[PDB]
Amino acid sequence: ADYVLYKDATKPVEDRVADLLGRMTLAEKIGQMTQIERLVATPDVLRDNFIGSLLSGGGSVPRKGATAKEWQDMVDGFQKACMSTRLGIPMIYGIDAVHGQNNVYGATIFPHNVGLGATRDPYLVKRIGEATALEVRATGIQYAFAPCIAVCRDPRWGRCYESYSEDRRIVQSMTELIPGLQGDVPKDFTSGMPFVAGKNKVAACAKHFVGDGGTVDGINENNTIINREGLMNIHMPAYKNAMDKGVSTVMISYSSWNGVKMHANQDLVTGYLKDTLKFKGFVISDWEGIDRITTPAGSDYSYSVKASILAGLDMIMVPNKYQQFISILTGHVNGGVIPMSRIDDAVTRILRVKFTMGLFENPYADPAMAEQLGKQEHRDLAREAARKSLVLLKNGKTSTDAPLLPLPKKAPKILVAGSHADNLGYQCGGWTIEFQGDTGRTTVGTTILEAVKAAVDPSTVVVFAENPDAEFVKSGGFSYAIVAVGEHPYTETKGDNLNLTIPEPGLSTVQAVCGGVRCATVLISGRPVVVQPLLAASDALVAAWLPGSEGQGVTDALFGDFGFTGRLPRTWFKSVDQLPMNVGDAHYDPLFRLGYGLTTNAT
Ligand SMILES: OC[C@H]1O[C@@H](S[C@@H]2[C@@H](O)[C@H](O)O[C@H](CO)[C@H]2O)[C@H](O)[C@@H](O)[C@@H]1O
Repeated sequence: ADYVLYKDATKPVEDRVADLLGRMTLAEKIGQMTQIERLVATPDVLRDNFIGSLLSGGGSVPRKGATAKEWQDMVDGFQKACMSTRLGIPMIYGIDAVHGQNNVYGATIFPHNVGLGATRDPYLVKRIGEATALEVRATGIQYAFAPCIAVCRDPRWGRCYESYSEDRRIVQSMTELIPGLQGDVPKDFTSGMPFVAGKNKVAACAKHFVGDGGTVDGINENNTIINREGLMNIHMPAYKNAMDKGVSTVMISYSSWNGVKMHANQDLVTGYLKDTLKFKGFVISDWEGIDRITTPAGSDYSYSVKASILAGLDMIMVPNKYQQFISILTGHVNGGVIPMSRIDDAVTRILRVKFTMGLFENPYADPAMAEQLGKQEHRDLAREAARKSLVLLKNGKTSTDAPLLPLPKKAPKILVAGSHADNLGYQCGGWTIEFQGDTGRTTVGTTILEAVKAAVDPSTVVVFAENPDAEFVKSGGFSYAIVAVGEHPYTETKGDNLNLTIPEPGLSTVQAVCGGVRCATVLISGRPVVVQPLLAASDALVAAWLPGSEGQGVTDALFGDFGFTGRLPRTWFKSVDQLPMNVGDAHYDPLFRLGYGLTTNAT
C-alpha cells in the first residue's frame, strides 16, 4: 500500500537516487550538500535543516577516553535525528582515519604514509585499509577522509609525512588503500563509479585534488608553481588509479593551480575530474575551503558559495556556520544564480554514494563491531608495517667494522636513551588523538623502551635514561645502546621547523651515548631531516619515520627477528639549500638517493 521505491533495497541504485531526488524540496536538497561538525550538531539542527553529513575534525571527540560504544552511541543519536525527517535520509559521518582510526582512544595507530611508501608493499597497505575500515566501523563511522595521495615535492611541507612518496608511481601503487577501506570493486566495474561493499567497509576519499604536494618551500600556503604536466604527469595520475578502484569521494585542495583556487576551479573539478575521468561519486570541500577562495578568507561568503558550487563541488564541509551556508545557497538558487541542475547533480552524487554503500539499509552502528577497535590482529599488522617501513641508513662506521645490527637479545646490561625512546605521542606524530598529535601515553601502544624490555632475554638488564651525560654512559657497563630522537608532532601550519633540524636535546644525546658505547640511533621523523651529524656519531642509524602505536615493529628489526627491507621513499638531501630536490632533478645531488636502504638478514 505505502511502497516508496527509494526505500526498496532490491531496486537499482540509480533508480533509488532518481526516485528520492524527485521527491525532495530545495531545503532537503541543500541539506544533503551540507556537512557540519558534531560540535554544532543537535537533533533539532539535523532534522530542521535536513543535514546530509557530520564530521569530527581533528580532536573532535565525545570525551577524552571515549570507548567504541560511546562513539557508536554519539553517531547513532545523530542518525536517529536524521532518520526522523520527512524523507528519512541517513547522514554519513566522516573522520580523518588517516593512519588507523587515529582520533579514538585505544585505536591501532599505523605508520604514517611516508613510512608506508618505504615498505614498497601495496598489499600491506591494502590490508591496513581493511583493518582501518573495521576500526572506523567499530566507532559507528562510515566514511574516512583517506587516502591522501599528495605527491609531496618538498619535505619542508608540514604534511609531507602524509604523502607516500615524492615519486608518483609509488603513490599510485599505494592507492590500494582504497579497496582495503571500501572493498574490491566488481569484475566489470566502470572506472569513476563509487563503490563500498557494505557495512564492514567505509567510504574513502582521495585527497586533496589536485597538486597539494606541489612547490613552493616546502609546499604549504601555495599554489603549485608547476604547469600542465607537471600536473598530468606528477600530481594527477594517482587520481586515475583512484577512479579505477571506485573511490567514493574526492576532497578538494586549499591550493591553487595556475593561479586558480582549486575550490573555484571549474575546469579541473567539472571539466577534468567529473567530465574526463567520469567521476560519479561526490566532491567535498576541505574545512572552510570555500571561505578561503577569497582574501582574507571569509570576506565574501556569498561569492565563496557561488564559486565553489558552480565549480562543481557537491558537499561543503562548512563546518560550523551552517545557517549562513544554507541561507546563502538557498538565496542563490531562488535568484537563478545557481541552477537547479547543479543542485540536482550534487544531490544525485551524494545519494549515489549513500545508496551504493548500503547506508539506507544499515544506517546505525553495529554493536558487535565495537571490539574491532584496537584488536590485537590489527596491532600485529601495524607491527609488521612499522618493521617494514624502517630504512637502515648505516650499520657500521667503517667497512672493517662488525655490523652492529642485529643486536643480541642477551647481554648483561644495555642502555635505552633519548627523548623518543619512551614517548608514544612522538612515535605516532600528528593526526593522533588530536589533530596536532601530542606527547606521552595518549593511547594504548608500546614505546621503543617497552618493546626492548619485551624482546630481550630475562637476564638482560635494561636501563633507561632520557638524556644521559657522557660519564653516565661510560661508567654504566653497557654492551650497547639504542638511542631514539627526532621530530615532535606537527602539521602544515604548526610546529613545522623549515630548517629541518631535529630539536635538542637530540643530537647532544646521540653524541653522549655513542661517544661511550656502540649505539643504534633510531630517528623518528615525518621526512628526511639534516642527518650528517647523527650519522657521524652513530654506529648504526635507522630512519623509522612515524611508526605508530606498535613500537615492537622497531625492535623486531633491531634484534634480528626480521631483516631490514625498507627503502627510502624520498630523496635524502645533503642540505636544505638544495630543496626542492626530487628524483629526476637536473642537479640531483642527494646524501642518499630515493630507493636507498641497507639490509640485514633475520638472526
Ligand atoms: O579534518 C577535516 C579536514 O581538515 C583540513 S585541515 C583544517 C585547517 O585547515 C583549519 O584551519 O583548521 C581545522 C581544525 O581542525 C583543520 O581541520 C584538512 O586539510 C583535511 O585533510 C581534513 O580531512
